[PDB]
Amino acid sequence: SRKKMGLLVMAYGTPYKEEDIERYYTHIRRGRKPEPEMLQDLKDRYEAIGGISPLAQITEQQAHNLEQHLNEIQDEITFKAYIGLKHIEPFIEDAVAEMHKDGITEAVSIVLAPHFSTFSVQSYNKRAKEEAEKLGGLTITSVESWYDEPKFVTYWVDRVKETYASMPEDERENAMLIVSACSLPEKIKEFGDPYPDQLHESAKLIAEGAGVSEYAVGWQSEGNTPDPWLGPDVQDLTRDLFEQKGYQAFVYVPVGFVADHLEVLYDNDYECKVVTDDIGASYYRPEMPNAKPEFIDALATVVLKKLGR
Repeated sequence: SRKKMGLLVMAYGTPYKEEDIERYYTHIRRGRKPEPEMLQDLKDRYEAIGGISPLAQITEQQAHNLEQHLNEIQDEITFKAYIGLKHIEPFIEDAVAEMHKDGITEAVSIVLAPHFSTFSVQSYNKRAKEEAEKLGGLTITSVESWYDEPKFVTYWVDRVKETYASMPEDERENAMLIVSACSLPEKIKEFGDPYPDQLHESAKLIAEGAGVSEYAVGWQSEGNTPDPWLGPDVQDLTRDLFEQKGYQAFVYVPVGFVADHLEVLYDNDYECKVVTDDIGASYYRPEMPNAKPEFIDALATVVLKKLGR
């Protein structure tokens, strides 16, 4: 009695083992293979954050718990998850072709990044649909943004509340909340990309929910191209904020990310930590959503809402 639907879960992608780093970054660098020194630096970074293998496992866990959870909370549809990545197989095109081969005719997609952007989400979505259209007999409704889903906001609000609650009294009264997302070229402003505004909206929502009056918006993990990227970078923001008001503790909420990947374990837990340690403030960075039940339910709701259910 259930209708069969494909669940297309897309993400940036992560290497599966150390030997994948080269091709992973070459693909990210659009064909430019990292020099030996960079390659070694990269390996060291991954090793320092606890190894690579756990990383890719997270996306897989998220896709499968989501699939099982959606299949459990409603009884009209039976979902089958398919992972489509941007920088490593299984690629988006691959995930779609396989859905087509398994007989899927109807699908719903969602990108494992809460804020819409012309650079990523729109691109992932456009590519998934074009492949489908190329194969035929398969349609896809795509979620474009979900940073505003209440369950998702509540997840970060409560993690923030716990973090501040755990702080000493003097730290609780002199802390700064830095909410961030992956940086992108400023040029996206040319198309009226709402990415920046959406991140600011995420920050306002989480801070308001958590009762935090002092907070700021920053960006991190930008790439390296001649064209200016969205700023300020979380590193400069932290030091700048400290130099002007002397906060004793910084709370980092990389709302743009959904799992324990390199951008959070290193770019936050290491790079921002270097700065807070340097200035003498306390470093705090709440648990990322990953595959926790609360997160999965929020995503399930996002998908069901998209389908009018």
